[PDB]
Amino acid sequence: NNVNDLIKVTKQTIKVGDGKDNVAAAHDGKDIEYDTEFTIDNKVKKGDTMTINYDKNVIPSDLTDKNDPIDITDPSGEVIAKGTFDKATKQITYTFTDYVDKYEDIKSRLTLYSYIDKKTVPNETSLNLTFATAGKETSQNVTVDYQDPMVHGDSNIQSIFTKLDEDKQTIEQQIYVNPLKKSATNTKVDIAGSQVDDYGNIKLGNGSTIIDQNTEIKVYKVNSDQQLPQSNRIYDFSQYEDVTSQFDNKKSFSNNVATLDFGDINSAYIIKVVSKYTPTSDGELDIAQGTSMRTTDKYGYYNYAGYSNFIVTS
Repeated sequence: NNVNDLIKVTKQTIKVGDGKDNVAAAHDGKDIEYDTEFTIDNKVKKGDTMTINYDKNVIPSDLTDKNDPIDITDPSGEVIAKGTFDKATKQITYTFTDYVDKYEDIKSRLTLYSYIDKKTVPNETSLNLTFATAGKETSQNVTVDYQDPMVHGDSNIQSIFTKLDEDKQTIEQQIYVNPLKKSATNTKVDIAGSQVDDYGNIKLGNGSTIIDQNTEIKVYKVNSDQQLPQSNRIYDFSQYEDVTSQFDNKKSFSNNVATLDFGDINSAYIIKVVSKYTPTSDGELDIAQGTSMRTTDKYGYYNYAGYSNFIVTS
């Protein structure tokens, strides 16, 4: 059964990484990388188990709970152990394969990726993270830096992905419109099923989603005296005013773009979007969706601010 006592940890580290460096599931924003190197006593045998613990304030993916843990593999890719993840205990239990009966003096390394829990850590702060391999812990202080909005003139916006449902092939995006609570004249918000640059220009060929009349779009108004979580992720929409039906006659669609006519505003809004995506021909994700806010300055010229999210698996 459990052979944690026969696992010696050579080195284990925790850091903040960039999501684009998680090759198996690359994404915008940051993540936590746990890199562990350990030796397996020769006494360990097939079907024996070891554990790895995540920090209580991280989640292996904050987009879905359906993935299995990655295997422990050698440099050639032979499988040393297969894992199962228990959400309750935030622990992986790894079961050694026959690899540990056929090889001796085994060393192994693993990198596990995770996300700060945005419900537990809704705003920027520093905190201590603690992980463990085979019951041996290490700790690391990290600073959590969430993104800034993109700001041009009165145009100011930010977005993140929040929920992937691979059964229905949908992605959820949460967009903050005017989080700075500016007075924004003739505001238009686009949602495009492609990457968008910082000025709202569509950049086709960098991932996609489908944005059309069947995309679910909900819109919430934020009061002057409400501050939005810096994490960009809302867990409880009941605290905001659902104004979705006010947009029934304010939406238009053209060539995989939705436009919402906000008009003259002086408040922040939250848009929650659920859109369909299309897996690639070889069974991977190549998801990208962007948003932009257009406002009119006092001289009648337009300012645009864009934001874009992505998930690309391999």
